[PDB]
Amino acid sequence: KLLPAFQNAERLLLAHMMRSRDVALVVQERIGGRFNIEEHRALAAYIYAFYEEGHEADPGALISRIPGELQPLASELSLLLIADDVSEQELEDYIRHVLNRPKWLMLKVKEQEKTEAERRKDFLTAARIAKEMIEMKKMLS
Amino acid sequence: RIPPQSIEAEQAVLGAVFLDPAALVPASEILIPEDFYRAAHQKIFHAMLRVADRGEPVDLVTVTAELAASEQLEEIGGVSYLSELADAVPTAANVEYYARIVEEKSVLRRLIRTATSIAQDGYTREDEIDVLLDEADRKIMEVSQRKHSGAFKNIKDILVQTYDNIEMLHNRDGEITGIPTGFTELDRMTSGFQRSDLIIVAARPSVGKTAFALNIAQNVATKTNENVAIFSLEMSAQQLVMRMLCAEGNINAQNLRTGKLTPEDWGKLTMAMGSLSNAGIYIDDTPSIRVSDIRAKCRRLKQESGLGMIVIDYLQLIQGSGRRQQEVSEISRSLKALARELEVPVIALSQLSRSVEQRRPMMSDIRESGSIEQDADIVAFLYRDDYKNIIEIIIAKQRNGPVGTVQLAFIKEYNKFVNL
Amino acid sequence: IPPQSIEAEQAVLGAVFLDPAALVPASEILIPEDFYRAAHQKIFHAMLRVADRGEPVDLVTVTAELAASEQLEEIGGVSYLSELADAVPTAANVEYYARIVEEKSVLRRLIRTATSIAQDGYTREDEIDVLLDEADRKIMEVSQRKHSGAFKNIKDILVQTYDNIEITGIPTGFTELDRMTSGFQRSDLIIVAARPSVGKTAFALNIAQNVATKTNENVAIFSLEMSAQQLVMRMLCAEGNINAQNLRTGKLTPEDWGKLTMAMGSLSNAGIYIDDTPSIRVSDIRAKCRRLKQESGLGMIVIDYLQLIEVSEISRSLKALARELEVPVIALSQLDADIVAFLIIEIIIAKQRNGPVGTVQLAFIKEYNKFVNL
Amino acid sequence: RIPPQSIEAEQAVLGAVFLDPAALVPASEILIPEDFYRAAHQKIFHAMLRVADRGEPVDLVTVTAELAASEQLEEIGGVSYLSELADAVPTAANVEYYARIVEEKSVLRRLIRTATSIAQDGYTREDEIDVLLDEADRKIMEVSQRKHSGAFKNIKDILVQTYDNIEMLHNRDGEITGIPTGFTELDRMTSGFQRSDLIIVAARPSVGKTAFALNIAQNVATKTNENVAIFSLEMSAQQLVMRMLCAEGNINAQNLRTGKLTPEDWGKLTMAMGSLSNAGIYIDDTPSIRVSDIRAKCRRLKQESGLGMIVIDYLQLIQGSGRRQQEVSEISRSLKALARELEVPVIALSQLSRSVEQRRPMMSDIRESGSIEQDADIVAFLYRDDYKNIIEIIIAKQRNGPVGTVQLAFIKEYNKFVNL
Amino acid sequence: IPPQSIEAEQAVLGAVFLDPAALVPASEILIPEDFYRAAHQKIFHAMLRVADRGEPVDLVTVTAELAASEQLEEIGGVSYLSELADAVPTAANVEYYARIVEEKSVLRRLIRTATSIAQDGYTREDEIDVLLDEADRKIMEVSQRKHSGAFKNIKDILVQTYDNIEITGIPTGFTELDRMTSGFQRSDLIIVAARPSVGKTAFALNIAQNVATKTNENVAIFSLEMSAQQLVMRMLCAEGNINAQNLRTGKLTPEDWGKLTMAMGSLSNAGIYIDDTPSIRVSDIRAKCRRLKQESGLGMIVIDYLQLIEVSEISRSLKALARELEVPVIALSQLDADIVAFLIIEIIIAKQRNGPVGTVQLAFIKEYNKFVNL
Repeated sequence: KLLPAFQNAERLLLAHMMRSRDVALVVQERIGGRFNIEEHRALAAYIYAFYEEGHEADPGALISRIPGELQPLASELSLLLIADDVSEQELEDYIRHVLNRPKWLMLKVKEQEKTEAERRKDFLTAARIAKEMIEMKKMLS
Repeated sequence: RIPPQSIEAEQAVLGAVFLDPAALVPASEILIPEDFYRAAHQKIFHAMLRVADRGEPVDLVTVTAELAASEQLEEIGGVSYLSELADAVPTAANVEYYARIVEEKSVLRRLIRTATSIAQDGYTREDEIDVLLDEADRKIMEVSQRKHSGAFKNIKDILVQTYDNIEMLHNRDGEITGIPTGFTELDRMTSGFQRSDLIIVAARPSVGKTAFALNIAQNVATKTNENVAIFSLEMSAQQLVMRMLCAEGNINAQNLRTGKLTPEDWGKLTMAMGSLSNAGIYIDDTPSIRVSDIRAKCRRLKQESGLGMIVIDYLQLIQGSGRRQQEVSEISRSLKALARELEVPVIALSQLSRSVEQRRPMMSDIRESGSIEQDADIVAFLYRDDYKNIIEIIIAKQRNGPVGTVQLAFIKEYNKFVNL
Repeated sequence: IPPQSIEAEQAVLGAVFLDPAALVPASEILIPEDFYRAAHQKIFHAMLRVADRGEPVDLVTVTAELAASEQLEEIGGVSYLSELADAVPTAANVEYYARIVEEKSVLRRLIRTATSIAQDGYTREDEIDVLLDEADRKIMEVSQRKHSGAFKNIKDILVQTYDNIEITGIPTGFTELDRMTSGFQRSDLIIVAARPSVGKTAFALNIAQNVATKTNENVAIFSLEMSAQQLVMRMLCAEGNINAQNLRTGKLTPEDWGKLTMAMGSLSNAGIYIDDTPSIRVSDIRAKCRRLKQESGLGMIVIDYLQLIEVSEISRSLKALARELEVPVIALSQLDADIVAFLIIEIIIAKQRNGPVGTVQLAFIKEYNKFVNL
Repeated sequence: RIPPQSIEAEQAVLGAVFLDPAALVPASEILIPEDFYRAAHQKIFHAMLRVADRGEPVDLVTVTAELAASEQLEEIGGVSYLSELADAVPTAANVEYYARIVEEKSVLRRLIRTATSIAQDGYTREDEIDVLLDEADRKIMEVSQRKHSGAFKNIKDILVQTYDNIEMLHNRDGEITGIPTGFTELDRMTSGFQRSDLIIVAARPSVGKTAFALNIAQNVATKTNENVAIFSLEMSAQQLVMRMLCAEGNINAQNLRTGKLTPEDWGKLTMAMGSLSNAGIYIDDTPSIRVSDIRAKCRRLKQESGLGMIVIDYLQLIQGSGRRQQEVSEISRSLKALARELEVPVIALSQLSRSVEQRRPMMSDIRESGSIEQDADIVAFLYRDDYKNIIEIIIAKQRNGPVGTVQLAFIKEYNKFVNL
Repeated sequence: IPPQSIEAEQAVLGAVFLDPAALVPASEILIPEDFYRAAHQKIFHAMLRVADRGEPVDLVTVTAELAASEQLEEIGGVSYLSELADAVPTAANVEYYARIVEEKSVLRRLIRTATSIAQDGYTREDEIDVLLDEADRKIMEVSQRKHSGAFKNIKDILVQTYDNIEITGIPTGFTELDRMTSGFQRSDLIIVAARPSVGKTAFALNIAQNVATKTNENVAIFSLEMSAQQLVMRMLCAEGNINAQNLRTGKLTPEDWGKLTMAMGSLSNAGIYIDDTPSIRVSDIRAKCRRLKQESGLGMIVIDYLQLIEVSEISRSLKALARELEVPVIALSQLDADIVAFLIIEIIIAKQRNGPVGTVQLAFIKEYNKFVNL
């Protein structure tokens, strides 16, 4: 099965920052992380530290100070199909998928509010909730 | 089975209405509730239409209310279901296309239904026959007259557009907002050729489309501080410089072709070269380039020296993405994308079919070579009245500005177009 | 069970054996393919193959014919032929039985056509417009026809021939042309053929104008080459004698301005419905024309031209549209029909169902694209 | 196996002889006893021939006697068997056709026999070869020269027929037993066109077959009290009335075609109409009718008003029973049946092949379009000597009466045929 | 495992669903056949078929398109289309991913071509020379190309256009022809076309002589019509102005003898390498020419003529030979090319890559088969 965009966006971003400290610094200010997936936040931390010590673009030396449990992931990403020169729009696109992922998750709170209304036959409430959710969805895509 | 249907398209139509209430107008024009194959969708479309006829806003709430009052909410899947429809539409603006797909599949179901009905009657009533054949004629025709056609544009409305055109042609003042052409009368109408515009200059062979494009490219580069990129696919770089040297310094072309050069015709040549050397003219005389090559070269140029115009010596010579009807459309579409990317006017010469002679060129003459008509925001035809060394430049299409005929004079001896 | 009449079939073949003359009336009404059973099909064919030689048709000559082409056994042998010959008490009613066989045959064809169309509805999805057109055509092609049974008495033709020399329809705006037609009659399909630059489009537009601005009749024009914009430009250019070159190249003199405001006030009162959609189908013409009549009125229908809409189908379908809307339809052509008219220019007419066949003559001003009287 | 045979046809041949003793003459001409595949049939045919050679009557009794004396009765199935043969013949008059079938199947058996024999000799004698090829040539030819051919008609016998024709052409007096044509010289020969006759008038285009038929139809309807039914498949009813109005009142045709009409040429027209209105002329201008339609319409007419002639403007336009070589034969055959049914002369115009020019029309010119030759009891050709406004009417066939050329004059201006 | 990039493919289709504009750059770089997976092939085709109508490309219009042509299920259904649309985080790098797909496609084609040639080596044995030629051709046809990325500045063309009016190569022996070429430049493919008796062969020989006896350059002539014997006979006949009829018909006058001993002493110093083998292949030309340069020197290559060696391949292969040996190649023709020259006789030139396009004029003596200046 194919991975969701936000996840691909995190992986690709990681794949790039592992080979470019120029990109690693941009992601540090723009994204915490703030990465959505734990393992990705974990790698992020280890990638950030790599420059905040001195070390430059070298995926060889990185996969050796990483706590072994993450190694398999860093290994996988360092082989992912990437042209090592990210475009201006690409970062905006990737970062945007990561930054408003939590926002898509906010929807599911209202999705339950809606279905519960629906269960107790409070339909106009349920519709109103759905009407709000469409606005929130437009706000993101 | 299974009956022609498009649940996906049905879902996108109803979804569209929930995202933009304006989507219901185009949808109701093309469809009635019974066109929907799925009962829930019929009930839903019907609820929308009812709400709309009351002059009440059509959205998730009022459709929910409507269906609850007609006891149809649960039956169509509830509010939750109206939500899903809203998530099933790739783009609300594409609602007509989704609608047409639904309609198409409805028409097919009616074809199948009436055809079957005729077949059945053939076995049963047997009986009459003459009536049978007539009603079989009748019933089949009825299937076609169902699709949303029309409407006729009324003459009053066109007269308005016609008069408003005549307004623009005289209201013509006077600033050149785009790239000046050097032909003041063409600049009045265009203003002149503008950034991001795809300009198509079509003309039958011997009319002088190549000379026209070169004159423009020459005027831009020598007069303004802008760079022009010329792609000559039928003519070499030197063969083309020969023609703009003549045009520049007023040197008889045939005279150069035969070595003959009067002492001062030679001094005429050195001034042409001197003035032409300062111009930003970049020529690629690659025999049959693909659009990607054109695009890549222009790309590098704009960020290396800056770019102002792109001229391509006839489009039917550009080879496609592979190794012609559909192929030309993609090239057309690609040239427009080229214009938008580099924020530059792209002048693509086009050849006309042998229809002009079968009648003054019009849109249908490139329509058999389309769909360049759609992509071009400006389509120009060159027509010579005497095939008076005067030539007509018919601007058949212009997205922002008037439509009419600008007139210039052609001088064979120098291969030039001059004002009037 | 496919419509059939084995009994009718059996009587026909039997009648032929009983009296060889019966083959003539049967051969008039039937072809071998009309018989539902192959055996009968084979037999009737053998029967015809002998008559064509032309030898007498009887049990021996037919048996010998079937045997020679290795199909005596398949049709049941001499037993069956004799059964058919011995069953028949008369051959006086051959055509009664022949006509029954023919009917069942037609019904089978009806069924086969309709089933095919039904099946195509699932398989080609993909080709909706092509499907609807060929289904129209396919059904039409099931039924012939026939020609009821009415001889025309000479008395009746004479009146129509006399009155056919010395304006009951829609006025064209050309008196000399109104003489030959008087004028454009309802349900007529009018074909106007021509060569490059004469010009067909100018002629079509002129009639569309002269009908719409002088009569309260609505014309529906379908132009497939030039846009509605270009079409109206030519019309007011001719309407008010305005030089086209001046409308096109902005600059208008004040003779032109006053001459223009005149032409479009005059043209606003019509009466003109245009459709400039590139490749249109005949049925799309019908939909728009039916919805127009039922909402506004009409009519006259002008089409420019017909080889942009195999021409036989289009032509026939145009005649049906004319007869359906009880309105004249003029279709141009480049070089079944009610009136045929080819093109100081000469209008030659080659065909007219009721009117006089002759030649008219009109003038043409190049600068206004207008045709005028002499 | 099985060897080509037709027991059915063999049975019908012998049967025929038992029903009509005259049937033996045609049978013996075409067959010898050995052509019969079945031994009993050989023995029987041989008995018949023997009886016949004695000048004794050949019937069931003498054949029975003959076979009893040669001890062959039981062997061939007895008297009972001779009975069965008598019941096995559909029609004694068709004996030649049955005979030919038997002969055909005999010839095939000889082909098979000699071919096999050659093949066998190929494996055996091997040996000589040159002799083998020659006798193989020889033996194969011998199979063909076996069928009953001939005979040549002798010149003496034709001279008699020729002279007897010349007798009829001068012995021509004088009563008109059929429908008068109005062309007294054509009436001498025909007398004139008679009830039940199928009359075919063939002519190349531009010769005037249509004008000829109309003149006849016009003369019959205006002069005699009879009704004429005209089927015009290439020409409309008004276009055809135009031509008979001109012919009637002497009005220049081209004059009418151009509106021009001298004051008294108009008075000429009113008298034509007056006289032509009283005539019983019924026209059907249906583009391509089938024969059944023609037949049905004529049928109703004769019993509704009475009918005297049927004229069909060219036969090659009549469409067949389906939706051309075999098809035309059936139409021909059907038109003759039409003539017999309504007891009326049927005049069917025919077009000639482009053979006349490859040489005065003859039978072979419609023979490539046959078999109209057989069905027609009268075939007429129209030939103009100068392609003197005189035209020839060659009567090539007439079942009851002479064969020759009748001559008439054609007037282009009025599209008429006049006497001489 | 055939070279492929499912991931690249998936990003391309995904990008199109995310932003319909992405189809334009992809359609520029790719055709459906480039996708390794049929599903993707089918999808990309559907995508293009909708754009051509020209309707918006999105999940619904594409789904409807695949379903209409009965292939929605085969490509994985709406699930797969949605998977592709949901996976894509950006469409900014479509052409990056497009170019990866294109490369893998090229490599597959390379592999397919080479395997085929390898397989043909066993199966056709039988046809060695035909095999080697078509293998050359087949490999050449794998690679396009491209056109690096160099616009020519006008300044640079101007110098070449000026200097292109007012002898840097190999001298032809005709001053007026050396003006238009100055003279025969290295790596140029020169085509000289003509009609019966002018004559092409005489012209070819003359240049071959005038180069070889006046310059220390070696010419390689390939004559496919006349033998080396006949070719040398014509050369010394023109070289020393000797009447051909006298050489042929034995009897020579003493003007001819002295005139002959002069012509062949003069011709012995060249400089001339002939090959008169009837039907020669372009590669056989290369083998002999490469072995000649590497052992002696050269050059100029004269071929008489090219339709005795589908002409497109030969022509292209001749250009490669010229560019390989850094030597001018003149190929005659009977009525890609560097110089095209048609034929008191007039030499019309239609094409020249760097030189002036014009017309030269030379005389021709019938009795010596020689061309001379004016």
